[PDB]
Amino acid sequence: VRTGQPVRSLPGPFVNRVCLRVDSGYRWGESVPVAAPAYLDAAALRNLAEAIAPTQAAQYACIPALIDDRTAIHPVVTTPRLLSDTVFESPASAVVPQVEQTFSELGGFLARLHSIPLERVAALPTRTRPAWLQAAPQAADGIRAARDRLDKDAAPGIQRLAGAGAAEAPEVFPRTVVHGRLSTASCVPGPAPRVLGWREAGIADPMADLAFLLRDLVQSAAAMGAQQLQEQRARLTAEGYEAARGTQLSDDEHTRLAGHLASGILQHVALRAWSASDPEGADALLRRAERSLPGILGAFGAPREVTGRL
Amino acid sequence: MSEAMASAVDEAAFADLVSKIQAAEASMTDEQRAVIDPA
Ligand SMILES: [Br-]
Ligand SMILES: [Br-]
Ligand SMILES: [Cl-]
Ligand code: NA
Repeated sequence: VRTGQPVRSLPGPFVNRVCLRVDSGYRWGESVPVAAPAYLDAAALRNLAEAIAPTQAAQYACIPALIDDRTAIHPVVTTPRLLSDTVFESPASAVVPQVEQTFSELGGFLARLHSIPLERVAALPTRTRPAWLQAAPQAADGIRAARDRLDKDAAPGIQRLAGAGAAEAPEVFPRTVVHGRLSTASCVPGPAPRVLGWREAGIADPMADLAFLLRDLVQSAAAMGAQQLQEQRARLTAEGYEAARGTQLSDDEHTRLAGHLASGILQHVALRAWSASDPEGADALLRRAERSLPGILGAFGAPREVTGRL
Repeated sequence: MSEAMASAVDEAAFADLVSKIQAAEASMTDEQRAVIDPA
């Protein structure tokens, strides 16, 4: 627990993360297993920081420097806690209002991030798929194969949202800066919340950032059962995003959001089936996500046009 | 990779990241510290 020593380790399929206690606070580092151009280099991270710096998103953005092509080090934060510690908490503990308010602040932060003009971010790549899948095309194909082997009757509403439903939205809409990996494990909770990561950032659909954040609410509702708490967090996120932007999400935006969220759930369960040779456990996860998703999308404000697909 | 191999890889990758962050923290100068951690 001493200064200079690791207090948290978060391994993952695509990125390893460590929180080192230091004299001035808590220092997050991340490594990726391959040096790949899909991950933002030093110049792209600088360009993005420069674009964020004069905006109201600056306070939240904890953008790292690179030690090497595979290794990032973040500005110090004041706690080793992560929003995911609350979202996936089991058993329940007392609701901390300032932690819950992080969701409204994140929605506002994302609205501001998504308003940065593309001309200010010339170094950022168009994200046609997540950075981690572009860096590892063999993993992408394997996950896609495992996803194809999922029982199509396990989650028919999720399948509709990810497939036919997603395709109904127009393809022409403003692409924006996206964080690209906005899971609750990349957020330091409020007061004064901070957003970590950034090497997956680029230019893509802003709805994909909101979907990625909502996926943790669906997964935790399904796995731990605090459905009402997760629904309230979803509602707060939408409230903050719409208030900051000044306009409600359109039906098309909700269709795209639900498609990214449903696809993300399928990717998550397919990864469990393929990473851990567990087709039957992934099926159980998928059936629970099918039951948890409608309430979360409803709380987020999705219309019957979306929620009609189940 | 077997389970023993996967665990060996994960242990090595984690320790290497810890060592890199420790090295960077130890050696960063006040001017580099000023750019990454502003007040
Ligand atoms: Br930077
Ligand atoms: Br994915
Ligand atoms: Cl899930
Ligand atoms: Na419509």
